[PDB]
Amino acid sequence: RKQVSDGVAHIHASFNNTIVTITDRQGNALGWATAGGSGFRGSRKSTPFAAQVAAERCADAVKEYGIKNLEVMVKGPGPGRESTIRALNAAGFRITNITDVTPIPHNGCRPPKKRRV
Amino acid sequence: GIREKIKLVSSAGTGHFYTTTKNKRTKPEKLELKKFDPVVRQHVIYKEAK
Amino acid sequence: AKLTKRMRVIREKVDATKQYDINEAIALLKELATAKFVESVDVAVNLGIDARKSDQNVRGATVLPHGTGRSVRVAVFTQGANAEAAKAAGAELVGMEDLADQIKKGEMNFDVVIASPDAMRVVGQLGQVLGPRGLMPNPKVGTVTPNVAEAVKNAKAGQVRYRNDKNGIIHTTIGKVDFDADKLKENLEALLVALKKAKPTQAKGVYIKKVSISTTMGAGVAV
RNA sequence: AGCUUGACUGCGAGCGUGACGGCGCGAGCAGGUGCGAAAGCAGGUCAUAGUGAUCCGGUGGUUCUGAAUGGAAGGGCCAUC
RNA sequence: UUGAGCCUUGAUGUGUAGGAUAGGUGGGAGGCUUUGAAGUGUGGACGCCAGUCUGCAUGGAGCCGACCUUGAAAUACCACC
RNA sequence: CGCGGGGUGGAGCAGCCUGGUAGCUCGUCGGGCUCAUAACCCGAAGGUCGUCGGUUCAAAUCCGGCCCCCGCAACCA
Repeated sequence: RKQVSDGVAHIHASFNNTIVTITDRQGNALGWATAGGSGFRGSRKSTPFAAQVAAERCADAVKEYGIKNLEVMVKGPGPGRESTIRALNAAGFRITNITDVTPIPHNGCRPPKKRRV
Repeated sequence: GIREKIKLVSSAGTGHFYTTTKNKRTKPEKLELKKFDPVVRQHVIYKEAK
Repeated sequence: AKLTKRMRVIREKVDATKQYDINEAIALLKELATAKFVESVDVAVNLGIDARKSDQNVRGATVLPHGTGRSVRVAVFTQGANAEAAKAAGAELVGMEDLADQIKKGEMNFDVVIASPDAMRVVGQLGQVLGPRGLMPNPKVGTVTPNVAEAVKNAKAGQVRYRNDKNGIIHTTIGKVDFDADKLKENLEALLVALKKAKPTQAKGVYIKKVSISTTMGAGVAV
């Protein structure tokens, strides 16, 4: 395989997990990782280090595709949404832009917090 | 049965093979005994038993 | 660089997709070699034989009117005065118990080995190094025989061994471009009919489509 | 225990019984072997159940046959499941 | 357009082990190259991190082997696939 | 009376348009470590590549026998 050296990173963060996908700007996927699939369960995948292992694990999927300079698309409220990026920089990657692309539903479905007690 | 019929080759290279009933697939012991031949009628070594 | 000097001195002597005959091809092969030394002629040809079928494996020997195109060193293993008689008949050296040292180490300065059945024990226990080198005496081709003083005379009859490898390629040295054209013709015509006699009783498509000859200088030519 | 494979081979004077198909008993010769010092002996086990004719198809050999004639297919015969 | 296929083009081999990167493979002490290559290092490309290529550090016609020696097979000079 | 995919520590399965690395892993056996059992984490024990051949120093990677498995009266005349 020949190096492609360009792409876009799709990052999603929840209260207990951090998800990363790498794509070419055609919309086509080339690698994935999560703070859980990084070999962690329970709240061990909520750690600021599991968000680093997810970045280095997605970088292990594109190491032969040669991608190191990219732009980021961010989803979701989770605190890992910056802990994975401050670590991605320390892992040797160049970040050009970061855009928050989280949607805003006009209600529809009731918020999953419930309780109702 | 499971013992089954088997034919032997000869050291003379005969087209005629000698028949016996003997196991090969679960209890092989082989056979070499010499017997009468149909080509010069003075016996040949039947051997190996596959 | 990198097309070597002795190949640049022979520009515009070959054209692609061209047909020949032996008398036309050997006159060109003599014209591609410009070297000061005496150079050899080597055949390398592809046969229509399938690698999955055991009855299509091609290997043995033959006697040709000029052999491989050179004299050969013949060694003979036997006992008593008949070793000197065989040396006179057509052999360069007697096969000794001391000669097994050069055999087992693979540093042999000979081309053909003949044995008497009472001396065969000196080389039969070395078939692991004689066999793959094309030097092994075998009772099924008369190179292990009590009449060594006729077998060494046949070892001077122009003996050529043949063996195919993967994809059905086969290789033989057949002459020199310093030879007369009728001499180089008769030895090539004899190799081709010895190889047509060697055709298996089942072959894939056309068994032998062309015959190719080279010296490696300016590359080879087909007939 | 040692040797040995006669669990051979071509033929057979004749005899006993069953409605038939079928089944039992056997002198002696011919070819080639083995045991034994030799005399002498062996044509599978100590003997009574371990089992189908035929049709058909497969399979080694064979001018025995073979539809104009010469090969060939198919059949016959010797082998054989 | 695409599973399978074909004519046409361009470069190939460390899966281990080294002293060492032996594609398979047939011959082989005399031969290629000769204003350019040799080699181990920071820099540049790549990397199996061993080195392959490049300017420099640098040199200026070699390079190479037989004895010895790893290996089933060898390490110039070069076919066949 | 006949065919080709599979056969790789006790089971399951990669290894295979380079011919040698014995591998992924489940179980089995034993330790770190939390309140504690398992997860986790550190490790150990055991391979006739079905079984013999061809070409060979060499065949899991290609082939050919012999065997077993396979949707199935392989044909039973």
